[PDB]
Amino acid sequence: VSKGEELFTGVVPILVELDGDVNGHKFSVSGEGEGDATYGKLTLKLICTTGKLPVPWPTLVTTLGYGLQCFARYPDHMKQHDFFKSAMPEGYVQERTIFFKDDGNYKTRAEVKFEGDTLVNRIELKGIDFKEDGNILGHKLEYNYNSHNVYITADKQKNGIKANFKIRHNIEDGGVQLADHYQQNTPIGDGPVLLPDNHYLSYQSKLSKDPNEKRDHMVLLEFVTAAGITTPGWLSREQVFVLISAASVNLGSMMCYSILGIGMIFGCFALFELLASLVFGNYLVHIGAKFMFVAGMFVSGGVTILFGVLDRVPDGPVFIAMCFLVRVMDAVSFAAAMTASSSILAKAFPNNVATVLGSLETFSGLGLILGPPVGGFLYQSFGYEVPFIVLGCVVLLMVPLNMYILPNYESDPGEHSFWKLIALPKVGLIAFVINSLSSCFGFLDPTLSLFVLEKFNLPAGYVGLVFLGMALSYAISSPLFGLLSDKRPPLRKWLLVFGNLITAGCYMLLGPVPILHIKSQLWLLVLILVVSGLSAGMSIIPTFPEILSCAHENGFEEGLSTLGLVSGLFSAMWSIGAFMGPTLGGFLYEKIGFEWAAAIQGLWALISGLAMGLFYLLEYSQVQLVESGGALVQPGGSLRLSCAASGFPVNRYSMRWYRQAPGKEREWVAGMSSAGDRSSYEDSVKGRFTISRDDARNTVYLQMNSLKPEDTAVYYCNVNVGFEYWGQGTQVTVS
Repeated sequence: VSKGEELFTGVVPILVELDGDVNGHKFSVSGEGEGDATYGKLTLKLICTTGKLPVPWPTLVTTLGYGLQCFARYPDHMKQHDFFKSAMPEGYVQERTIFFKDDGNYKTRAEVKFEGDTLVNRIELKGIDFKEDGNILGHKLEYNYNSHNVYITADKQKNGIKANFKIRHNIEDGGVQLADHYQQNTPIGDGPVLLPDNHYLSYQSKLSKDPNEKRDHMVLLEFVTAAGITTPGWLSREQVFVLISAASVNLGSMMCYSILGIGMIFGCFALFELLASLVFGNYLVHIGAKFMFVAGMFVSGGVTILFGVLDRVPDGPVFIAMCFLVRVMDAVSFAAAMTASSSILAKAFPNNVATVLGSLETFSGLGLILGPPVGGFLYQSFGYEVPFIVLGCVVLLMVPLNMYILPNYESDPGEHSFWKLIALPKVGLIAFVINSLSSCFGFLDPTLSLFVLEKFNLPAGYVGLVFLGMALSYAISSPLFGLLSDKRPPLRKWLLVFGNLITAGCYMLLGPVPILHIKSQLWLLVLILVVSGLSAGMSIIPTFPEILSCAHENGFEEGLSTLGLVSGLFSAMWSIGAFMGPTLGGFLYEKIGFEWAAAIQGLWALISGLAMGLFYLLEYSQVQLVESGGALVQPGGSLRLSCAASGFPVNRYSMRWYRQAPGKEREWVAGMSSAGDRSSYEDSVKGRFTISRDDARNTVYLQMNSLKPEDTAVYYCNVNVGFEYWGQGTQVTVS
């Protein structure tokens, strides 16, 4: 890792210029765009100035957009195999030979270098031996480009790298055109360059037309990732430092909450907890996540030190000015700590999101089980003021160690507001889920001790024990359901919608309803409490990656600002639930007992769960393609394969059928256009294969007869609606 990565953290403007001729016809292209190399996202607007440009727009893309190799996202183990960022304080030179099957070739020479802040790619193009009625010069290619893999090897004699890749251009009749790209990259200066090992880059592209351009134009969007080299399988110092910091803050805050665990005060706590969470999660990058984290721990230590001074303060005008201020600073410190820790922990682990928060809640359960014992151990020994000041000493002394260990993540300020994120329906229904669960919990806290002591004559140690058992069940069930949420994202939603329903079931049999006619017994109470903790811990974990993936789907820019907004919403809905729960729960208690109030809370949970079920069975549209028809037949047989696809109209889009023999690569076999009048096949499948469509069933059929034993292969189904979606594949063996 040289200095050249330093320029590429952030958004870079891009100027691209092309001066080319194809068979004597000349064209010139100028373009401007922006690019990000931390995530690897590229956006270019390209305009032709000469006139009607002869060659199609996709076949220029790899000349124009792929030349910005230096905005690739290299993961953490790959950074010692980076060449494009290594030789770019000064630039590089890219030569490329592009062979078209049954046609001519492109020869391109490009120079990529910084001018000031901007990045300039100056490209020269030459084309040889194109048919005037062919695929390229006949404008037969489709405005559609798909995903590919670029293979890079080193070349130590020229101090540069070589690259090979192969590209399929979709043709409107149904065919594909295979372009073989051979690429040579050479640094300009004689500085220290970083020679890499063998690795491949995945390229996902999307072409668009701007709605308000009258000249020739193209909008090119690109996602680039790097892979190929195996991993040790463990964590770098960034992730381990974030884990130690999160464990320390959770253990310290649960010590502070546990060892020391009016109406206007209780209102103002949650009231302004909501407001502080909103303002602090909205303006995350303006203050700083590191500064918010250390300031939150410092202010929480100040609260737990100055908490203990209230016994020395007489009641009067000084008492209200101290207690109001301590309550307000407790609320702001909790909001800041929770928001900053969630943002940093989500940023450090981008893929393993739910698992690490589940492990953090396990550390919270450990805090809960080891708070009151050492609290009583110090209380019986020294008194009531010494444990407070020694815990304040621990929380203050963790801060100077925390300053060096936490990393700095600096990002650009956000542009989308909070009203952009809150104005979605799935966000609102998941918010109602969180609000109902937090209200369940707020009602369940104060009433249970009175109810158990009133019906079964049992002291407060037992209700403390069942609260501890509920939170211990939540601490066990949180990491497992977080792990299952991460490994299978499509089962996230049914891990949520069912779970609240199970919670509703626990609020039916918590107090045995007189409609139900079940005899009261306290083992039923403790069993329903453990099952309720399990269902609540199962529900509370998948809400964070679901809202994060929804915001990433609906155009929120990747960075700390999106995580800050999701964390702020999460804490906001927790605060609204914890405010609305105890108030109406106590009111319905003093009206009509605990027994019907538990049923009312279960009814809110039931309504929220059925709303989730109705929404998730009335919105689902994902483009997946299922394949069927694998069998075995002696040579001479016949067979019919089926590709069933949702999420798009099949009659409006083209369809293709591909074939991978074991040991060989993928080859095109069949293609069907949109109008359904034309089809195209390969030479070895011509006349003995048919492609067909039943658009009422949304199914694409391929019939084969006279099967030679050269067709033993896995068959794939190909559609592209902006990104290509590959099928599942069927194995056909002809022995």
